[PDB]
Amino acid sequence: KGEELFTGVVPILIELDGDVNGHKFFVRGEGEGDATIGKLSLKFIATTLPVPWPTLVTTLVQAFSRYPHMKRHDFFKSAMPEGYVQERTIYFKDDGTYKTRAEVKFCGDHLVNRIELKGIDFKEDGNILGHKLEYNFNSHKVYITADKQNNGIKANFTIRHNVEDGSVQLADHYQQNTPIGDLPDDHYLSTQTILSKDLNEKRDHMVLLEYVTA
Amino acid sequence: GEELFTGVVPILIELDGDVNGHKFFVRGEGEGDATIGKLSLKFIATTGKLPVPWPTLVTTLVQAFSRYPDHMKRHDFFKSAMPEGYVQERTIYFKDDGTYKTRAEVKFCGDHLVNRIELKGIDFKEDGNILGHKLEYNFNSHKVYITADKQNNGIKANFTIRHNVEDGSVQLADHYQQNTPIGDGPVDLPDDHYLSTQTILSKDLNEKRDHMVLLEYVTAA
Ligand code: NI
Repeated sequence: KGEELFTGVVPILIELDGDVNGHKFFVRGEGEGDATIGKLSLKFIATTLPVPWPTLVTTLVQAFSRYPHMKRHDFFKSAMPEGYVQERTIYFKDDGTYKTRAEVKFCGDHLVNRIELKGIDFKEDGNILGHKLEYNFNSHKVYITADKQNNGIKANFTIRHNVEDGSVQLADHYQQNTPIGDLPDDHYLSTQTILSKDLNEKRDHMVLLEYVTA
Repeated sequence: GEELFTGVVPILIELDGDVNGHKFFVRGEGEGDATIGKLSLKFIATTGKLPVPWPTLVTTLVQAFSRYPDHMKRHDFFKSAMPEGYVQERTIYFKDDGTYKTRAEVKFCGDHLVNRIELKGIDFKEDGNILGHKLEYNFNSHKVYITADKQNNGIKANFTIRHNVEDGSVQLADHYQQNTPIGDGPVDLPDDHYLSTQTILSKDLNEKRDHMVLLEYVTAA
């Protein structure tokens, strides 16, 4: 109950109302998802960035990860279509932190993820505000655990952003997800993500390809 | 239900349509402000290219965003139906051409207001104004006449859209509308009033896909 909504391809819409150190911004994303194979394809675009796109990549539909014998362990699919609240605190080392609250749910043929991001204490002209991050993304494993207290899931992981000079900028993620309406065992999502661009696009944008499997 | 439009709320529209067999899908997204009567939307055909001119889909693609003056607040059938929502049904007769049949469910889905629509266009003449794409990319000013429908605890609407044609004439589209609430509606059925509609159609320069961007102001009277 909830698996049938991901029988094949589903249209996605992402919305992010964000500000970092005061500089408000807005990003919209559209595209499609196929939970059956674990593929995502999206075209993000800043309609208002004071911040590099890759720091926004984790926070921008985990429901689409390919779960193999683990179908009921899928908190993300089973909370559908009521949805879940995903809350995160992202601390970037020796630099600022983002706070995000997002509501992921279904709305017609569409699956939607509403985000409000607020970023604070960022060093001016550090790796993030000085834009020293490479326009790319690496592969990571996120560890999902069960949370009996609020009938949901906790997650812990660290993102390794590659920096233009050759060093690395770490981003500690702390995550909590709880359902909107009406527990899975310790498992992992391994993520692979490509960031690119479209040739004839003068607007600020991100082209995103993801493969995530449980 | 008024409290749901205290300020700006995000909108999503879903349109599944086929005209004379030609299937399409339009998704729209944007923002609405009932306090000023403003709508700002960017629609997009995800099925590729529309077999139909954009202006003919404009009345079909959220009247809950129309600005009622304070003294008519209880007369706003659309807002009082929230968040349960209402069903909107229309029959559109185009003079010298086909007819649209539409059914939509307008309701809330989280912080969002969503308009889910399924349209069927039929008996449209090959080489007419519509399938022949002779319609100007713009939109005129109209008044929709709303009456109370005691029969189904809802409202009827009557109006005609005046479509400008590329060569210099106008193409008429008689609209027939009936709205019924999903839950408890308004505490009273509204008296005869009209919405004055004003609409701008434009394009985004950077967008190579088939799209339209819409700006609307609707106020009651
Ligand atoms: Ni359909």
